[PDB]
Amino acid sequence: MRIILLGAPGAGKGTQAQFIMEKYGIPQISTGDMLRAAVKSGSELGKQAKDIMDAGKLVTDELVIALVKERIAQEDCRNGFLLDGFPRTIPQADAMKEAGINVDYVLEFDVPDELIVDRIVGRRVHAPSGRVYHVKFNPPKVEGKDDVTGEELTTRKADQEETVRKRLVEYHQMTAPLIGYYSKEAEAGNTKYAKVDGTKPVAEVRADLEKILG
Amino acid sequence: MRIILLGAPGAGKGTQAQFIMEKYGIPQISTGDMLRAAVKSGSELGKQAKDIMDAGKLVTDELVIALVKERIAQEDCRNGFLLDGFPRTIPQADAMKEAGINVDYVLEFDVPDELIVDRIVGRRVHAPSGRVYHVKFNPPKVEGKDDVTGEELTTRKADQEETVRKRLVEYHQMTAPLIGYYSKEAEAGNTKYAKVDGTKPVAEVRADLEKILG
Ligand SMILES: Nc1ncnc2c1ncn2[C@@H]1O[C@H](COP(=O)(O)OP(=O)(O)OP(=O)(O)OP(=O)(O)OP(=O)(O)OC[C@H]2O[C@@H](n3cnc4c(N)ncnc43)[C@H](O)[C@@H]2O)[C@@H](O)[C@H]1O
Ligand SMILES: Nc1ncnc2c1ncn2[C@@H]1O[C@H](COP(=O)(O)OP(=O)(O)OP(=O)(O)OP(=O)(O)OP(=O)(O)OC[C@H]2O[C@@H](n3cnc4c(N)ncnc43)[C@H](O)[C@@H]2O)[C@@H](O)[C@H]1O
Repeated sequence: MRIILLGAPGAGKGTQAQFIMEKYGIPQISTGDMLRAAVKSGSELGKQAKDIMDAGKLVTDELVIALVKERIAQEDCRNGFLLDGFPRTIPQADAMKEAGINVDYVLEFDVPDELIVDRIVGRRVHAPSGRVYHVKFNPPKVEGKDDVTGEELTTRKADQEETVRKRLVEYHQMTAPLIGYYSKEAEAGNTKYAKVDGTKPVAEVRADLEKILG
Repeated sequence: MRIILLGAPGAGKGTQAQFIMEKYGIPQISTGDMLRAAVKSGSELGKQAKDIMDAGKLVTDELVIALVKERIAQEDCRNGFLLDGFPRTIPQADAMKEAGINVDYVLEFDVPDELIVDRIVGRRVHAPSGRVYHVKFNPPKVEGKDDVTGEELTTRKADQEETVRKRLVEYHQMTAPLIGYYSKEAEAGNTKYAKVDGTKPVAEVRADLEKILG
């Protein structure tokens, strides 16, 4: 099973990735988690990407395409994978298509910009694992603490409203066109395409996704 | 309590780290000590680090970050730790930030560049214990002998006028920028920052630090 999750930065796609990963027994390929992992490790890519990410701008297509192509070629992706935050540009999508990679499902999460800005104020993360919570819509079982390690949660410096708005500008200009890209691919018989209302509660979005994927 | 010690080569951070460990009950995390321990074991890391350290050069960010991650995951760091010689580059500091590793205090040891070659050239060590002396400024009770074991003191290969001068240059370009980095973090309320006069006698510097740490 191969799946692409499409949606605005902050729409909640990553929260639903765990449910999908367990359903098909497939790994999550999140370019955001992978770039943040490079920064935490002190890799050369981490050194190159940090300033770009802090500016709320997209990392160069060539760097991300090479990172994803290497990740997909690994053993744990041979029986399927979930792309979460990739592709984010028409060149990233064309790179995968030209390489001969088709997916089974493209799932779009629709959430308006102002709801995202309001929502990200409450985003709290376990930086080491990438586990994400929301103080109100998806709270940790213990306030301020990770459910698995019990370690203090953090607020990403990149979640300042100004940087949230810069990411949403990049999204509408460079990423929103992938809705038409994959709707066309679905009409060509190269994938299935479905859209969910990401404004609903986490449990309701999960059930909608369960009905689409059966 | 979590503390970072910043300072020019030979400023006396390691000397003061021992008193902060004994007094506040938190472990000293010395990247230099951990690398030298790899050399003493004959590990692959020790094999790759020995000549870099002996030339007075910095070991790769990725390697030191991994060493620190493994050490601070141990249970003896639950209630705090002292980072002595880490971070030493902006990528190491950004790695800590991305991983949500907050600190309570950043202490900068201020010593003029003119005093560095003399501070390092006179350094003598008792490797098995970590005891450090200076032939003139902090001498052993018996010339050339460890005060507790009577074992001969040794001189690190990097503690020579040639290397030390090359260290102060790499220091200006790669490590000195952490002063502004943590001064900016402290101005944002993320840590307390304090400058120490490192030219004062060992006992006076120790007093200045006890006043800051409480
Ligand atoms: N392909 C690429 N090409 C180039 N550069 C790239 C790239 N990929 C990454 N980059 C670079 O990396 C940077 C960072 O990447 P970035 O775009 O920030 O990636 P990310 O942080 O992994 O993804 P999102 O922020 O979109 O997360 P999400 O909203 O899908 O899910 P979340 O669980 O957080 O959910 C959000 C919040 O909402 C909450 N929530 C979730 N579901 C619901 C719900 N149903 N109702 C209410 N709240 C909900 C959550 O708890 C949470 O608090 C980019 O800016 C760029 O520089
Ligand atoms: N994060 C990292 N990233 C990459 N590579 C890394 C790394 N961490 C380590 N490495 C690698 O490992 C190597 C070894 O690192 P490390 O073991 O820390 O050695 P170093 O860098 O040469 O030592 P410092 O410059 O930190 O000296 P200090 O400030 O601790 O002074 P000291 O207390 O000794 O005192 C100096 C002398 O002055 C004397 N003295 C001390 N205080 C006083 C005082 N107040 N008055 C007079 N004399 C004093 C002492 O007795 C002594 O003789 C590095 O060079 C690098 O290759």
